[PDB]
Amino acid sequence: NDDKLYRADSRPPDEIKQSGGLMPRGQSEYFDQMNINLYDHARGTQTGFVRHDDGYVSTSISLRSAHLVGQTILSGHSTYYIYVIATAPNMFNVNDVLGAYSPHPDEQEVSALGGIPYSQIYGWYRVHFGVLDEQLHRNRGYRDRYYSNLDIAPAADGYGLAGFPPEHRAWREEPWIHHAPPGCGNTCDEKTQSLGVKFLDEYQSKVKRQIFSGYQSDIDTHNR
Amino acid sequence: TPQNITDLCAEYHNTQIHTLNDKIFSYTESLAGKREMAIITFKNGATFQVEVPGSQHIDSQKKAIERMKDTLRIAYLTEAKVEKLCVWNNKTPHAIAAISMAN
Amino acid sequence: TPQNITDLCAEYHNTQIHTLNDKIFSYTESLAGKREMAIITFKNGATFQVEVPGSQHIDSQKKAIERMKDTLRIAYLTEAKVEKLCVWNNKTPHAIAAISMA
Amino acid sequence: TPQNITDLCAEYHNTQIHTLNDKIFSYTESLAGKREMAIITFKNGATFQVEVPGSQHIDSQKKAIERMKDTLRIAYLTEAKVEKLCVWNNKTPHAIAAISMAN
Amino acid sequence: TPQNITDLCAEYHNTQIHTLNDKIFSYTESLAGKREMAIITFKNGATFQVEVPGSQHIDSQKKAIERMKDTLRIAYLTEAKVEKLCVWNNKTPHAIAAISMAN
Amino acid sequence: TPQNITDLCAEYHNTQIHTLNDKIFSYTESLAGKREMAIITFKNGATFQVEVPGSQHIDSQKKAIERMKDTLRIAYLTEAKVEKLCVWNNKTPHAIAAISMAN
Ligand SMILES: OC[C@H]1O[C@@H](O)[C@H](O)[C@@H](O)[C@H]1O
Ligand SMILES: OC[C@H]1O[C@@H](O)[C@H](O)[C@@H](O)[C@H]1O
Ligand SMILES: OC[C@H]1O[C@@H](O)[C@H](O)[C@@H](O)[C@H]1O
Ligand SMILES: OC[C@H]1O[C@@H](O)[C@H](O)[C@@H](O)[C@H]1O
Ligand SMILES: OC[C@H]1O[C@@H](O)[C@H](O)[C@@H](O)[C@H]1O
Ligand code: NA
Repeated sequence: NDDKLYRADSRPPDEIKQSGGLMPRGQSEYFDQMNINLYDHARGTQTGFVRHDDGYVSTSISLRSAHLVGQTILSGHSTYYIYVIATAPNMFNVNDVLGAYSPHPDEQEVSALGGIPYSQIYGWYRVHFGVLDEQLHRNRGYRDRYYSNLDIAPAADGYGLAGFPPEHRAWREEPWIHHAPPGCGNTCDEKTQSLGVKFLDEYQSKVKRQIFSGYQSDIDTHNR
Repeated sequence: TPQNITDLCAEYHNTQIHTLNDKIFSYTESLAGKREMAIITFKNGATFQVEVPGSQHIDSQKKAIERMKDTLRIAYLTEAKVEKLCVWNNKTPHAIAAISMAN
Repeated sequence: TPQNITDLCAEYHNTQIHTLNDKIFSYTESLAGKREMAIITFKNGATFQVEVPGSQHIDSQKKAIERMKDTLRIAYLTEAKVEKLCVWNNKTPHAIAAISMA
Repeated sequence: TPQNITDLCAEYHNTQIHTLNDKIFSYTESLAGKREMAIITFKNGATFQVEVPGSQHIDSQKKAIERMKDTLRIAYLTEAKVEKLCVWNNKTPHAIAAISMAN
Repeated sequence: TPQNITDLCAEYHNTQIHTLNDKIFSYTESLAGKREMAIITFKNGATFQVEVPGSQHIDSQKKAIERMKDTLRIAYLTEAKVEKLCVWNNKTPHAIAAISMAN
Repeated sequence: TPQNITDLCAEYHNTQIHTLNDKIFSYTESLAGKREMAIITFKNGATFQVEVPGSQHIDSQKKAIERMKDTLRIAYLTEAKVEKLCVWNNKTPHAIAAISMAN
């Protein structure tokens, strides 16, 4: 459906265009390796950014929620942005995947495996010196019909990517026990890495198809 | 001139509208001799062709047939929802005369 | 000559600017008989054709009509905001003469 | 006329169907004289050409060769899974006659 | 043969480079008679045309003029950064001889 | 027939392979008279051209030079890795004869 997610970020829309989206730490381009771990990502301390370490960038379920987290982290900024983001299968309810071991349950946050591509970003509010601006700038790269026909990933697709250490009791409990990568509970850390790499490969295939087919829809054969 | 695909389809004999409201399930393309055509399906089984050009087409149709093969290839790919196809029901499969795309 | 779509509209008889500032709601395309054309609508109901190539068109327009149908199709399939259409209002629906996007 | 790539292939001598269900790993095109062609491969080594236009092609296939090379370039850059290829097995690489893509 | 756009421009009279390093702000095309042309603008207010095909062009330019309007169109639609534009300053608006694109 | 780009180049005396494994850093095309060409560069400074159509080219290469320009543009905009280029090295910059793409 057409639900949105929200994220405060210091990086302006100029930089996001060039980066192919809002990236994780260390990732420079969307389609360009790096640790991909959901458990390590949600535990990570926020140092000037809303959580974007270990392969994921984090979001908020509402505008109000994104703005309060933006004032805890990026209060110093004379100009930061709140990005409006479409829900899609690159995205994961962190409280549902990690379950009882969700590090910050009150935050109610949703994290994109591999960053949020540019075309998934609906738009952005500017936030001049603490104050949210009413006007919503709309991203030209956004594709409403595509992303309004997609939702977040279900927790069932995320239980195997949860990324707990092999000695963690989560792997011998439900629902994670039936989804454990070989070597986890009863080579785990390398097997969750490679499952995360394949997941991002197959999601990247899906956004390339939508965006790069749009770019080649001008072709006319009959004119030589 | 018709304002829509339905009025356009009424101006032709041996013809009929299909309401799909769905993206294309499959795209098929051929350069084999006498079989230079496109074939599309949808999830519910319904199959359609862009005809091989022949004596039945007038000269001004030739540019639009090739245009129509472009539209279908790239509508398949962008997963674009096709509202309707006006087709000729005296061929097997039914042959496309027009397409509309919406929502 | 002209540096914008509004000024280019002022050079021709039977034309008017339509200001949409909106992406195309639908794209129709026909290879049928004497209706080798494209029609587009918007959310407000407004409808526009790219005309069947005919005796109203000089030979340099032939290629430009094929380009306009290429342009409308990619604008639709990328959701590009179209700013204006200069059209000919003495035909039904209004025949696109030009397009701008900002 | 045929409703799908399999039944279409069987109309021609020296053809087989290839079931890839996979994106193209490489695209290669040439403008060099007498080698005006394309080549695609898949990850573990399957290879396919679109042939140089020549005396083995009737007039109506010439427009369709140009299109097929476009189709494969688009599929390559979009990482779109290809379902099948009908091919002539009497050329090396196997010369593509048709292509289907599902999903 | 030149290694870049700056040098291409130096081979012609009445030309000049414009270093923009920005996306096209607006794209405009016309199919009106005697006005079969494209006009692009930028945020800084600069306006450029691709000229109407006429007697100032030799035959080998016709396909390159059509090509340039295609290039200007997807550059606009993808928000592609244009590095430079070679243009003729004996036309108003200045007419595009060449484009170059980079980060 | 060549089975890959490396084979294609060894069929001509006056060519070589460059291995880039890198996307195009800049794309440049011109409509100016007698310079209707394209020019790409990579970040290492390597420059390449799609030659102006001429008397070195036979008729079947004409369509293929236009394909190559299409290919370089869309490759540049999608940031697709270029694997190899077959090129004629009796010209500066080296003229493209073929291109392969792969990650
Ligand atoms: O324009 C093509 C059409 O021509 C008609 O005359 C024929 O009856 C149709 O089946 C269709 O082929
Ligand atoms: O150049 C084409 C135009 O010609 C005009 O004379 C006519 O009013 C319009 O119908 C339009 O088609
Ligand atoms: O239509 C072209 C085909 O023609 C056949 O005669 C030939 O055996 C095939 O390899 C293929 O080239
Ligand atoms: O390629 C066409 C060009 O021809 C030149 O002679 C003229 O000065 C330019 O303004 C431009 O029109
Ligand atoms: O296909 C074009 C090529 O033709 C070759 O025979 C010539 O030696 C090369 O310099 C190149 O121009
Ligand atoms: Na959504």
